[PDB]
Amino acid sequence: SGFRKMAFPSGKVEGCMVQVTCGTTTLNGLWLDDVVYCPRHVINYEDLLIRKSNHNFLVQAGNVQLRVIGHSMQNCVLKLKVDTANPKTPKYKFVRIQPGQTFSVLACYNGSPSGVYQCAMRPNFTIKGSFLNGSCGSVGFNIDYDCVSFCYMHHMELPTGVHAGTDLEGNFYGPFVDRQTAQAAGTDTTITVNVLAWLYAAVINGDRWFLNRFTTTLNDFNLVAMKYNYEPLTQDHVDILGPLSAQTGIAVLDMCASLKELLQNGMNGRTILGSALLEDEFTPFDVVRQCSGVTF
Amino acid sequence: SGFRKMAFPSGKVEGCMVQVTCGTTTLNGLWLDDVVYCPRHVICTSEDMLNPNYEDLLIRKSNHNFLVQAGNVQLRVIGHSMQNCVLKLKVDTANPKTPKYKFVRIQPGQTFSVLACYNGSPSGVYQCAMRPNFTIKGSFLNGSCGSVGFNIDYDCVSFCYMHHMELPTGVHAGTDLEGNFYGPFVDRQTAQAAGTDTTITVNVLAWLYAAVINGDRWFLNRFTTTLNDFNLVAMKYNYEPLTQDHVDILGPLSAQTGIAVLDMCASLKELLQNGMNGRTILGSALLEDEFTPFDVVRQCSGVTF
Ligand SMILES: O=C(CN1Cc2ccc(Cl)cc2[C@H](C(=O)Nc2cncc3ccccc23)C1)NC1CC1
Ligand SMILES: [Cl-]
Repeated sequence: SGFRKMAFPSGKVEGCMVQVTCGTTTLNGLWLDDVVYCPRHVINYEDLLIRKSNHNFLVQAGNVQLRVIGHSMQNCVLKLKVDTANPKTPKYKFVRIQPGQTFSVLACYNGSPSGVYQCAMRPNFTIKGSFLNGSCGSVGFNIDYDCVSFCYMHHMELPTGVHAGTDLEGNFYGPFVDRQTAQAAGTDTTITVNVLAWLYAAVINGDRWFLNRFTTTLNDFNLVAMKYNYEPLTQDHVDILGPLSAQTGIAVLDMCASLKELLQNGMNGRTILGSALLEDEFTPFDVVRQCSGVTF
Repeated sequence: SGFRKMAFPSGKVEGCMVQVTCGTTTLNGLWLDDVVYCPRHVICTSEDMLNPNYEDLLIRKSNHNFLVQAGNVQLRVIGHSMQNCVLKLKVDTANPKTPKYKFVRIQPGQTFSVLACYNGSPSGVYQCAMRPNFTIKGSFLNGSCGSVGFNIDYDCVSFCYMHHMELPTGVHAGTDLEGNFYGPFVDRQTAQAAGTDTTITVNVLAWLYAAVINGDRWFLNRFTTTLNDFNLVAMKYNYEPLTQDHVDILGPLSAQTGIAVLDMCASLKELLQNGMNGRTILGSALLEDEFTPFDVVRQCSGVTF
């Protein structure tokens, strides 16, 4: 029993965190094999980079100084070729995630991991994270068996306190650029498929007060959801919720009729899984993994 | 900016997780140096759980009855002893990944990270607090027994909890690493229930100071309160009594924001009376109590917004 926001074990990622210093700027880097990946703002980026030599970049892995032997740029990410391969390099892939997908964040300062937390890529491409100055280069990841899938690298904080960053190939999530300008996060929406998954997790944990005898159509549900700034629910979302629907005996459009009633009437002093708000940072797969016991 | 429930990086603890099998039971163990620590109920059948005599069950076992697995490698048990509700298995190999560590017993209200495991394999990490009723609201399934709670302040791992059982309400009970249970619980399948839980007042206050640090003051008022009057109101909402120690502990956060502890206590009184009226505090519609004054100072900036 119990339902917590759970992050993946961070150990395989801790063994890759390094400190990168270029002049007066100090941020975090990801050391995989003989390459260190970090935000390019550590340094017209081609004009700034052409003026630098390998020794201008100071890379620290624990107490050991790594020697930079080459450097190149890929989108908004700087790739520093080092003389030593990381002996703690795990099996890994670079993956780009979609909004609504969740991931673990290992928050670092001066190449030292300080905390781990779980979060989701919002529909507006921002992440509601917890980062202070020096956190740049902290990474987001998922684990599938023994393989680490790197999906995010922190670049900046927006004026509303939310965060923006890139995939590990330097491509930003959202319409953001890596520089000081007037940029704001778009209006956010609720990840509907995630709220439904969390309602199924509540039923699995013995919370059924919100269930009713009604069912609805996908069209009618989307007309109501659009009015409460909820993401449209697609047929793919309904298919993805199939296993949870079969496990609890509550059809997806049966659970949508419960969500519609919670949206129009509220919770009325009651909570779901200890929460007074409808939770959207647990995907269908997270619910199945936390209520099954998948290990790494 | 931002305020998340943050767990400590789990790597130092992952390198200590092993699988312990005794007969038909399989649970998790903590391998530190040449000793593997695990719940003593690993020597029990489901039948034994009603009235188990652990001394009688243990005297009938030999070293080769305990199977310990560290990854793909089988560890050989060379000794065994019981310390309260934990079984200590002496192994022939010291753990090369043993970090710097201490065994610490925590008090209710204290927080810690939990590395949830099954078959000696870590599957997830989360942050939680020791409730005033000595239970933990965790997320554990069958096979999680032996999963551990810890803090990693500086480079040292402080082990404070080992999971032993789930109570009928879905909450969890366990011991410190010396086998002493937190709360009036026994590793016996007995009619035992968690006492009425209360809100950790000093933690809610700390979290209200964290909201003021991150720029939110809508909940503040012009009133103050005596400590006694605050506790008379707090007891009516099932909040833990706030002691003079709690007020002293909140000293640095009070000095950083310019809001006296008893003035923040007055805001808490008013929040309990009125609710949030459609507003949230740090993205929450409920008053949060699983962040200590020490966690707030650790996570939040030193400069107030
Ligand atoms: O199904 C049982 C059998 N349990 C009896 C029992 C009695 C005393 C002691 Cl110390 C341990 C135990 C085990 C125990 O409580 N294990 C577990 C731990 N953590 C989370 C769980 C989640 C689901 C199932 C078992 C869990 C086995 N009871 C549980 C109340 C559902
Ligand atoms: Cl303590």
